[PDB]
Amino acid sequence: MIKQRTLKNIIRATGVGLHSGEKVYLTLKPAPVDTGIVFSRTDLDPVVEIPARAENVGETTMSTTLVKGDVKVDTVEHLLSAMAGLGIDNAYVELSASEVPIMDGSAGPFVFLIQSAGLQEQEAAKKFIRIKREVSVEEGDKRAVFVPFDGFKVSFEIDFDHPVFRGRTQQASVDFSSTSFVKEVSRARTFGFMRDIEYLRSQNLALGGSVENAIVVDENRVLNEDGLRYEDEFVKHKILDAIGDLYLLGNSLIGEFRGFKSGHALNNQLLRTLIADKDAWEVVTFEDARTAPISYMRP
Ligand SMILES: CS(=O)(=O)CC[C@@H](N)C(=O)Nc1cccc(OC(F)(F)F)c1
Ligand SMILES: [Cl-]
Ligand SMILES: [Mg+2]
Ligand SMILES: [Zn+2]
Repeated sequence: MIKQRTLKNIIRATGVGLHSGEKVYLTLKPAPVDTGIVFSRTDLDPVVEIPARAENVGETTMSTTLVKGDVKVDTVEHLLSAMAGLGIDNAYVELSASEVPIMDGSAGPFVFLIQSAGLQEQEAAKKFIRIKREVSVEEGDKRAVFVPFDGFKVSFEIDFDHPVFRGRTQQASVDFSSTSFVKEVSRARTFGFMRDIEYLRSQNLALGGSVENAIVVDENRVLNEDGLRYEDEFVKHKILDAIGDLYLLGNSLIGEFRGFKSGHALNNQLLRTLIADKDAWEVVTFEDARTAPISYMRP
């Protein structure tokens, strides 16, 4: 049977909150079968646990935030992308503050942390959600859709005026496995637009934001092409974000996601629309590994 996975070891890291600019202490811990990913705010008394589930997503701009009452965890998308990428079913994520550390602005540092802690197979069937019927949402001319597909395919197109994009759209698609996630998408940084970052900095926001965690762009271009890791890196980052957002399903997905100018808000609308549409998906488990669609990093 394809087994559920947790971490083999407790593993700690330190980084800066993207908005706070202050140190955050991150602890990844093993968790029992059927826990899913649980964020835990250990700076609070009592401790506040928020399951990484679609229903717990708060309404925020340009990042995925989890909310329980007045308590929040900001910027969960990159860590959840790494958890999805290496097939981590079950873990506690402890934080000293309301933000996941931004690290280098990709999932790379998180992949290194999870890899290094090691993958522990657990004595329970891994549950997958198989898309059974097409589900789409539209907002203006933005679109996000799931369709049935035997695998995990994530496709994305973006279209912007800014001269950095050279008058054209950026398109990319990943046929997802642990290997293709790590290689094609995991280190992709987003564009930090100088005009936007300066505006946020005047409000004592994005204090942790810099060339260390974004590709900085001026009125016309990437200032340092040196800092680029991929072609069409911006859309490859959109795929990274999506994989992290789609993991708020609480299980590995079997089907195809196509995003047209989508983002965290519309991804979350699609997710919640799919969950509410009970005949459009089913939970499956696999007794013979060799007939499962998705390749994951061997433990
Ligand atoms: C733009 S998006 O829709 O792709 C969403 C991107 C979002 N997931 C993200 O990674 N933002 C991000 C990362 C590092 C720095 C930063 O702030 C800075 F540096 F830009 F201010 C912002
Ligand atoms: Cl479409
Ligand atoms: Mg239906
Ligand atoms: Zn991102």
